[PDB]
Amino acid sequence: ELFYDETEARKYVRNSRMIDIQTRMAGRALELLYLPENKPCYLLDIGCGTGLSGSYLSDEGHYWVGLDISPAMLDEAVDREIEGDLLLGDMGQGIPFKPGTFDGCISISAVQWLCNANKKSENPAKRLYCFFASLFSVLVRGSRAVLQLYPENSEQLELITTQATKAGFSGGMVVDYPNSAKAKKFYLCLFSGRAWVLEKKERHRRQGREVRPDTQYTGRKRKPRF
Amino acid sequence: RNKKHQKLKHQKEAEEEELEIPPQYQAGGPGAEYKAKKAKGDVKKKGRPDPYAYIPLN
Amino acid sequence: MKLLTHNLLSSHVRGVGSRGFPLRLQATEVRICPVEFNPNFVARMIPKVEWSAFLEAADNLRLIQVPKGPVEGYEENEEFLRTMHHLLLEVEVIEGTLQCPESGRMFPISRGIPNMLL
RNA sequence: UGUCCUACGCCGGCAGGCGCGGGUAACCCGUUGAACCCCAUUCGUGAUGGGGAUCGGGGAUUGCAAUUAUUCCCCAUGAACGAGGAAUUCCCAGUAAGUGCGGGUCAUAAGCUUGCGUUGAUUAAGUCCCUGCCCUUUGUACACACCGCCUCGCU
Repeated sequence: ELFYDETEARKYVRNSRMIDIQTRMAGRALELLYLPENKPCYLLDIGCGTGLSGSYLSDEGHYWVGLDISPAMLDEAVDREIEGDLLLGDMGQGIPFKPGTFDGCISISAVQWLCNANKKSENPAKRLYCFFASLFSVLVRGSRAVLQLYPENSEQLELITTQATKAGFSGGMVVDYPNSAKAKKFYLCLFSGRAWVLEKKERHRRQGREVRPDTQYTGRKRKPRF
Repeated sequence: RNKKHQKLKHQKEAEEEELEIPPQYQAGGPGAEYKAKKAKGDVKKKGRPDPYAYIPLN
Repeated sequence: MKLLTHNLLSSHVRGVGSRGFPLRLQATEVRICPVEFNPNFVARMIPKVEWSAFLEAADNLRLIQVPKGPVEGYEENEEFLRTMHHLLLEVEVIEGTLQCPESGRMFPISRGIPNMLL
């Protein structure tokens, strides 16, 4: 968490390209889960940070709860006067909500973070499995979760997909602009549910004997046989 | 040189997924039509929606 | 903190799962923040609310004036929906504490974010 | 390194002008009076006498030409900046790092690369855990392959 002190939070709010792109994958993520129109649903925001994706969710009428570990992200989110509620915690220890709670889940650039072992007590696979199991717990049955990432290799992808398919989630991932570089995004979307004579001439060639040249009329019926 | 690097790292990701699949079956239970031949990029198609690629999870 | 948020909150401790709910409350600063009133959200999500937990939570927050039964309808009763909107979505616990019933660990609501760290 | 390096004298608070000499070089710049460092004063935990950008005015120099500031000097303003979360860069002794000084590019920049000297540290004499490279064995492992299991509903 110690990146996002007051200085880096002040950087994060003062970045036009970053705000624009977070709004773009926030819109794409909200489009990617098929929540019904004119039904205000209840969502879980992961990697809310300053609440840019949370601000987009509040703009569309949906209600959301943000979860983060950096204090300056939540402080600047309060300073931005967001409408949703904030919670200060890590996904790797488990999301502390009842079963059948969230109608949808949106994670924005928050899932590639748990793929490496940084402390001696830490373990990436078990933390990711706990995170996915807690997602499967707190989500309502029949909901959908969209999880945005920028994988630096396929090791992170295989660990994330194994821990996702081991916690009971079903789905896949969709890549936006796979052939592009600037627009390539990863969205893990999960939810709680004549030939014969040719061969013979080749055979005679491997047996090393003289063969006729192979031409157009190789296998051709001469005439009807009565 | 960089084109071959892109091709080999994409092949490495694909083979790593295809080797992820068998232990996923054991212990448990991509944009080809969007290629642009003339140059690197992404061109819209009329019959299909905006470019994407879905690889479902097992 | 919105009333509904703690009303759906649990404890992330491994041992107490999944029976760490409901959380016991404490408030020293209560504010009112306006929220747009969409009656579809309330009408759909009252059946999602555990009413015994809601009553004991209101009793923890010194507050008694709530309907005692599940208010189900077609968004025709403006008074009940408006009052529950004020309680759940507009009454905000700016400062306070949350104690876990099955473990005893306390999370400080400090303007206005509770902590969920080890 | 030097026919542009400059000693010395005068003027201007400074960038800079004037005059007179040495040097085709271990001879003159040059006993290369450098910067870090030491001593003494003030400041005092304060986006502050820290930090310098971005600005306004004036002067001078280099050039045919300085406007979108070539460059320097002086005054007026003190923005961000509170040790920086998840890719990693270099390194085992006069070494890293701090610190200044030369050559090449150059009618004038200061910014790139090469070296040079001064003060001078922590850890280690280990390993294949990762990465990259070079070997030996093997086609036993996975995969391909074997075999099994391999759509319904009227006349």
